[PDB]
Order: sequence, then structure tokens, then C-alpha cells
Amino acid sequence: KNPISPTIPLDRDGVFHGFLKLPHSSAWGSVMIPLTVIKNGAGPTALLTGANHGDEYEGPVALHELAATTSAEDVTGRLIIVPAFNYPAFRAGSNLNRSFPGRPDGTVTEKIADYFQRTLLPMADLAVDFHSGGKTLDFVPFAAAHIDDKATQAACFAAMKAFNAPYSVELLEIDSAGMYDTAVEEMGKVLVTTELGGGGSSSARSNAIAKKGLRNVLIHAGILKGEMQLDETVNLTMPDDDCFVFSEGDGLFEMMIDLGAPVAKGDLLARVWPLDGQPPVEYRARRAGLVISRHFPGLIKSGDCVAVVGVT
Repeated sequence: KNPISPTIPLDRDGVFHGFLKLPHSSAWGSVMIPLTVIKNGAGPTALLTGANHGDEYEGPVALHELAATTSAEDVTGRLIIVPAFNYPAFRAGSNLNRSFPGRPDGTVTEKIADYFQRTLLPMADLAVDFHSGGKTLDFVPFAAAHIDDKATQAACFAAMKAFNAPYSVELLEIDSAGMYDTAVEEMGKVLVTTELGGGGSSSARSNAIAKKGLRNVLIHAGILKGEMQLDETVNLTMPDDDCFVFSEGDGLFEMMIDLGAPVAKGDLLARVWPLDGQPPVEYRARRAGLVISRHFPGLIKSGDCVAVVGVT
């Protein structure tokens, strides 16, 4: 019933670069989601999606590289690579993430979600969903697993530990309704998500974390050939709303602590300087742990998250 058709085969051996197309129609147009499929021999299937927003780049870079530099002989199984997952542009730098599960006779965004929900996701054994902070937030580079209700948690935790980013976060929040990550979690699939930076930029460190983590997870999954890279990692949890500090006003934003630095309950996280003589507003940690996220831009607004602290 769903009118989305790939310009390539999903089922044949080789390297294939194409699109998902729905004419949305004197057709006056179509939307095209770029995708690469690499299948060879026998094995599981990885569904890799780059970014839900246009200001995240670690994901899009790693997936562009993987899609361009991986041959069929390297794969045992199948990779479905969607470097850009941000409606409507579907290009890095340029609402689909609340339209799940969607419907075949619906919005353009619900037709796309219905395709991922009822065609792509069921045939996937592993999902890797790259995020990054975007323009507003900057994170320490971490991979995250969702342990739930189910028994797949040991499989997700294992995929995250294979990723082996410098930080490993355990989230037992099941994400809000309509999101893609919620669809994977609630289908019981193995899902690893990331936050590999932010600020609308990507360094060679964070790019390298993404490429290594991608290869590790695909090798661990038995899809890619090779030897894994394992470095140190710090395991973190966000168990309480006391991990989050929100700004109550606007001003010039002065962060006082290192991203990644230790912080005790009561320490000063940031100052907000008023732009109309008065002293600055102070924002202090409500729990001890590590600063894992911070407001990135120089100005901050009421309601913005000042910083996030991860425990142990």
C-alpha cells in the first residue's frame, strides 16, 4: 500500500547507491532519500541512519565514508545506510521524527515512517542511530543503550560496549511517542544511539570515534570483517531529573566547568551575565558526577539546558 519504492534493490549482492522515492504527485515532483545498500553472502542486517536534524555531522560523515569505502567482499550480511534522515531536505547541513508508526495513506512524513516501520525496521537485526547536540548543545562523545522491560537489553548493552566510545551511557527512558528511536526500542530490536559532539561541527577526534564505533559494532554484529579496537570508557547513568539544570533567564553565557570534568553537588556550573549592571545568575550542580552536556552558544535563553551531569 505504501508508494515508496527504492531505485535500487535491497535484496541483491553488491554495492548499490540509490534513493527511496515516492512521487507525491503533471506529477510536480518527488522526494528522494539517498541510501546505500551493501549485501554479500549470508548474515544479519544493519540499519544505519545518520541524523534526524541538519546540524549534526559526525553521523553523516561516518556514514558517507562507510558507504563509499566498503566493498561487498568486506560484508557478510547486509548494510542499509541512510546518511541523512532529516525531512524534508535529507542532506547534511540543510515532522518525520514524531510520525511513527505512520500510515501508507497519510502525510509524506507518515508514508516515510510507515516504510521504515513496516518494511525496513522488521528486516533489521541491528540499528545504529547517530545523534549529535546540534547548534544548542555540546556533548562528550558517547554511545547509549536502552535496557527495558524486555530481554534484548543484554544485546543492546553489548552493542554499545562494542561501540566503545569514550563514554557509555545507560538510558532506560523509553523515548517519547512518535520517534524513530522509540519504534526500534518498542519493536524489541538491538539499538545503539550516539551523541558524538554538537555545536554544529565535527572534529577529527569525534569523526574517528564515529568510524571506530561504527566498525566495532558491525564487526561485533558479524557483518564486517576485522579486529575490534577497544579503549577505555566511562560508564554513566542519568537516573534523575536532578541531572539537568535549566536556565531561568537570558544573558551572556559563561560556563565554569570542563565538559567531562568531575563536579560535586553544589559546585558552580555556569554564570549568565545580564545584558541590561546587576551581578550574574549562578547555576549549580544538583548531583555529583561528570558534566556530559553543556549549552554551546554564547547567549542563553530561558528554558535552555545549562548543563547535564552523568552519575558515577
